[PDB]
Parts: sequence; structure tokens; C-alpha cells
Amino acid sequence: YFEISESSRTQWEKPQVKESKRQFIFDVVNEGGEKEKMELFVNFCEDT
Amino acid sequence: FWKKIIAYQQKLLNYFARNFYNMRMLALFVAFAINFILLFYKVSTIAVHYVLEESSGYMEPTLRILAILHTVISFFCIIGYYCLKVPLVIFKREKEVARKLEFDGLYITEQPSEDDIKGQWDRLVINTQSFPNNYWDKFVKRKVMDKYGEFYGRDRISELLGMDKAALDFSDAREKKKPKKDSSLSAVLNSIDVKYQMWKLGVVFTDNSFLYLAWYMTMSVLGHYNNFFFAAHLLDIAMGFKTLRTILSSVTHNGKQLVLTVGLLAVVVYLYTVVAFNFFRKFYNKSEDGDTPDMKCDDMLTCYMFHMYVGVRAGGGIGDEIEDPAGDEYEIYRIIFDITFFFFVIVILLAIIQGLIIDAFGELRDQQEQVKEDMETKCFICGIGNDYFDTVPHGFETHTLQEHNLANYLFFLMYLINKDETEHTGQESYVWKMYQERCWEFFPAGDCFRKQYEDQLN
Amino acid sequence: TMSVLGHYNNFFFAAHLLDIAMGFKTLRTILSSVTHNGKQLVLTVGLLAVVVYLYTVVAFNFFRKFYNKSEDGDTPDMKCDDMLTCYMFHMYVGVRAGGGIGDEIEDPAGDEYEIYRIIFDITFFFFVIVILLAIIQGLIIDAFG
Amino acid sequence: IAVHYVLEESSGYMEPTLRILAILHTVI
Ligand SMILES: Nc1ncnc2c1ncn2[C@@H]1O[C@H](COP(=O)(O)OP(=O)(O)OP(=O)(O)O)[C@@H](O)[C@H]1O
Ligand SMILES: O=c1[nH]c(=O)c2nc[nH]c2[nH]1
Ligand SMILES: [Ca+2]
Ligand SMILES: [Zn+2]
Repeated sequence: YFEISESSRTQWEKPQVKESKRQFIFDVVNEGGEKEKMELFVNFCEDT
Repeated sequence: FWKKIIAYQQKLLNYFARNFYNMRMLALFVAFAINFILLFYKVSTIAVHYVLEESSGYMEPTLRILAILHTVISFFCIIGYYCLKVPLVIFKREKEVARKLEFDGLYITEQPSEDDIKGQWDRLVINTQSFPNNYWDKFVKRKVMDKYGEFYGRDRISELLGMDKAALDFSDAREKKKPKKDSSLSAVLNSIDVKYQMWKLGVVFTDNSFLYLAWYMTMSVLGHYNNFFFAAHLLDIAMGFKTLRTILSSVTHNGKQLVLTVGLLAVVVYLYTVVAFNFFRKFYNKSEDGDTPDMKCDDMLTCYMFHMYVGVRAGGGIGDEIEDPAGDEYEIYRIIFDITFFFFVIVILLAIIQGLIIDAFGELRDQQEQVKEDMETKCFICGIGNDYFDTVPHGFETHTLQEHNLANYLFFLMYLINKDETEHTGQESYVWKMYQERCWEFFPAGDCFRKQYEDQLN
Repeated sequence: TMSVLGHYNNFFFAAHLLDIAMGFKTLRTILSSVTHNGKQLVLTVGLLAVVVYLYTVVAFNFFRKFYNKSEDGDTPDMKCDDMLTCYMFHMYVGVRAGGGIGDEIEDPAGDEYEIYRIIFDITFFFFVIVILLAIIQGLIIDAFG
Repeated sequence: IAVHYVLEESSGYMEPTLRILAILHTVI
């Protein structure tokens, strides 16, 4: 359990972040291998 | 002198074998260039002449040089692959026939079923002074004699194998063999085995790729008689590229079904031709003017040819290219005729014929995709799924590259053959005995080291 | 750049109607389907080119007199007197024709080469139109799917 | 006009062969 900021929630809800999340989800689910799925997810976290 | 010439000749053969592929692609360039030059002919004036419409003017000598170079390169491309893959085919066939002779007795007890071309042809090599020439087992005759001589007649077995039964014990007593130099005459006559070379040539002409190379060389030679014969070499890109090989294989993949459905289309069009020839003859006047009629259905042969050549290719069937039935006593009958022709021949049967080849192409591509998907989902040797290894990072890659590598298995088999029999370890001797007795239970089948020690390891 | 060129010529603004392709997902899918099987599509187009070239060679060597595309007998517009124009005619016309080259070339009735030319036309219609064009179309359709 | 369907045969044996074949087909 930890704390999430309302500013963080707003930035996550901003449309550009949503587009990035959609693109990342498609990339990992379709062609992203399950071997490095966590690596790709952490990279996506840092970019976001 | 002889040693020098033989060394140079063997060097040339080795060079051609090494550069077989490069020379094939060079032939591909030469075919492309020759055809690009050929694309500039024109007919000039009766005596008609095919002459280049060239502005620079250097194409004609360039074309002649390129044609000569293509013929030379094709000859080199056959000499290569004759020095490269013919030995492999000969070795494989020799191994097959030796194993059939030993384990199966296919020329002592069984005999070929009289319909196998290769089974019948391979009889000639059995009674040859050099039966194993690429195959490692030089005592296949001796072991066949030991296994079958006592029961089926030692004399008959020796006569069938073309060998001497009384020579083995004498050889074990003393060798009694003398080497010799090569400058002597008729030594090549004594050494050559015309029957073995005969059988080898028969196998080579049976080989498919050698036949393709021979056809390539023949078309290259015909290109000198007529330069347009070099156009047939543009089809080599089909073999060069995989998807084109798939496209060509799709044509003959459903070969029997395609032939039979073409025959069905032929039969139904013949029935329509019969109906038209018996009832709708006056509608088949393909003459633009009333001066003379060009009747296309006055006889059955021409009516059938017209139907096939025109109605099948027509978008709307025969009714597109025959007269209009308005204001006729047979108007409704001919309307039904045309509609049924368009439905059965064009809508259904032509679609089925096309779909057979399209689905064959799709099936071949899907089979290739499934093959590629496999060996990425399960191991080739054990068959265990990839995820079980993938529980640990890089697990499947480590298992397939350091634990169950088929290349490693091949290298192990080579190491067993190269290693002396006395110095085999316990595992090496175990594998060697099982391999010699053709017992493939040493291969891990559904189990691995990690699965066996799944709790000791972690 | 196209917007700037639109000031030089107002019709250059037509290229911006293609932006709906990027705007909408299914149009992006349609455009991506064209290049999805890019190598296979290029190679099968090349195969169609080679086979049509072979048919052009055969026609130029044997069936030249049948390629008169002139409506009147005053002057002949021969389309296969040279290989380049014959090949261009074959690609531009026979591929687009429903029944192949035989739809747009002369009629072979009452000729010594009648059966040979009938086989020529039927094989052209089968290999080029029925098979190869269908394969080219199906590559893109299946890429979209 | 009276139209007749007649074999365009060069050898000339097809017509009796055709009749024999038709009878054989019915029997078979
Ligand atoms: N027992 C196995 N031994 C080796 N490779 C295996 C085995 N089981 C499955 N494989 C798979 O076979 C593939 C071998 O790689 P690949 O065939 O591409 O090698 P290559 O011939 O060096 O490559 P390339 O075709 O690019 O020249 C890998 O994807 C590997 O996971
Ligand atoms: O370790 C880190 N990872 C990050 O993504 C990051 N962003 C700011 N600072 C950071 N430190
Ligand atoms: Ca020992
Ligand atoms: Zn394995």
C-alpha cells in the first residue's frame, strides 16, 4: 500500500498519456514477447 | 606430370563446388541483362528480320558476349553441384540400399515389387567391385554374407554380391597386396568401374535438381540458336525466391482435385454445347455483316471450341457473346440456358478452380508459418513446451542452445565415430551400442535434466 | 510542405484529404495492409511481370499479325511490331481485361494457328487473370484481415 | 429447309461403330 497523488492521477488521465498507453498495450500484447514483457513494462513506466 | 595435372583438375573441381551458388547468381545477372537487351528488338522489312533498335550501338556485341558467358556459366553451374551435391545423393542412396540389403534382405528374400524404379535400378550396383564408395561401411558385403550365406546359399550370395568368399581368411593370414605408381598405361582402365559409373549416372539423371540444371543448360545452348530462348531463364527467380516457390507449388499442390474439376468444367460445357447444337444453332452467327455468316455451332467440334474459348472467359457467360433471344419462341429456354451457364460455369466452377490454387498457396504458407512457430514453442528433442523453461528468464533459449541442441547431438555422434572403440567411457559406449543397434531411446523424450531434478536444482 | 505548395497551386490541398487515413483506425489498417505483405506482394508482381513478358515473347514471335488495333484498313496500328510496345500493350490491356489478351486482340477463326492461339489466350486468362491477379489481391485482403 | 445431323468422318467407320457402341451401352 502506498500513496497516489491527485496530480499523478490527472497526468495519467491526460489524453497523450492515454494514447501512449494504448500504443504500448497493443505493442506488448500483439508482438511483445512474454519473456521481456516486464522489461518493456518498466521502460513504458519510465517513459510515462 | 600426372600428379600435377590431377592436382590442378581436383583444384578446379573444388573451386567449382565452393562457388556453385555464386555462379548461379552470376547466371541470374546474365539472364537479366540478356533479357533487358532483348527487350529492344524490333521487326524490320516478305523477309522479316529481328534487329535491335539501339542508339548507343554497343548492345549487339554485348549481347553476343553475354550469351557466350551465360552458356559458360551454366556449364560451370552444372560441374559445380556435380562436385557438390551428387556425392551426397550417392551416399544417401548407398546407405539406403546397404541397409535394405542387410536388415531387410530386399534382394535376397523379398525382391522389389516390380513397380519401384529405384528398387529395380539399384540391383546393378550390388554386384560391383565398389558398392560402398561414399558409404562408410566397406564390409556390408561381408556382413550380408555372414547373415544370409549359410541359410540361402553361400555360393548364391557370393555370386549376387560379386565377391570372393575364400579371400577374407587369406587376407587375415597375409595382406598380399602391392601398391603401384600411376604413369603406367591401362591402370585407369583397370581401376574404372563402368557398371558403377553407369549406376551413378542413372541416379544423377534421376535427381531432380540435376535435371533442372540440365534443362537450364539446354535452354542456354538453344539461346545461341535463337536469342529469345534466354527468356526461359527468367523463371529461375521462382526457384531463387521462397514465396515464388510456394506460388508454383500451389499450382500442383491440389493437382488431382484441380485436374478433376477442370474435367468437370469440360463435361458441363460439353453438355451446354450439345444443348446449343441441338436447339440454339441459329443464335451462333458471329458475323458482323449479313453478306456471309460465320456460324460457330454448325458442327459439334467448333461449337465446343467456341464455348470453351469464349464463354468461359466471358464475364457473363456465353450469352455475352451470342445473339440476343428477344422476340423468339425459344426466348425463355435460351434465357434459362444463359443464366444456368453463367451460374454453373462462371460463378461456381471457375471460382472453385481458382480457389483450389489460392487455398493451396494459403495452406503452404500456413504450414511454413506453423513450422516456424514450432521450435519456438517446444523443444525439437524433448518436446517440452517453451513456457516450462521460460519460467526462468531465457529458459527456453538456454535449454535449446546448451542442453538439447540438435547441433550438439550431431557433434556428439561425430565425436563417437571419431573416438576409438576401446577408449569410450560408460555413457559413450552405451550411446554407441544403442546407435549401432538403432535404438533411439537415449534421446530424452518428454523429460529433461531440469525436470528430473526439479526440486534438487531449486 | 503540401500546405505551402497549396498556395502555388490550390489543387495541392487535395493531398491533405489523406489525413483522414491517419485520423481513423480502420483506414490506418487498410493502408498498413498494403505494405504488410510487402515483400510477397512485390515478388508476386514481379512473377506476373515475368509471365506476361513470356506471353509477350510468344506473341511477338508467332502471333504478330493478330495485334492490329486499328478500326479501319487505311492504316494499321500494330501493337506488337516491337517487343517494348508489345509488352506495354500486354500489361496495360490484357491484365485489366476480364478475359485476358484475347478480349482485346483479333479473332483466330479460320487460321493455321487457331488452336495454338486459343491455347495461348486460355492459358493467359488462367495464369494471369484467374490465378496471379487473384493472389495479388488476396495478399492485401488477407493482410487487412 | 431439311437439316440433317451427319458425321464429318474421314475414315468412315465411326457410324457403324457408333451404332454398335450405343447397343453395347444399353446392354451394359
Ligand atoms: N533442440 C533444439 N536445438 C536447436 N534449436 C532448437 C531446438 N529446439 C528448438 N530450436 C529452435 O531452433 C531455432 C534455431 O535457430 P535458427 O534455425 O534460426 O538458426 P540459424 O540456422 O543459425 O539461423 P539463420 O536461418 O538466420 O541462418 C531457434 O529458434 C531455437 O529456439
Ligand atoms: O531510477 C530512476 N528511474 C527513473 O525512471 C527516474 N526518473 C527520475 N529519476 C529516476 N530514477
Ligand atoms: Ca577402455
Ligand atoms: Zn529439449
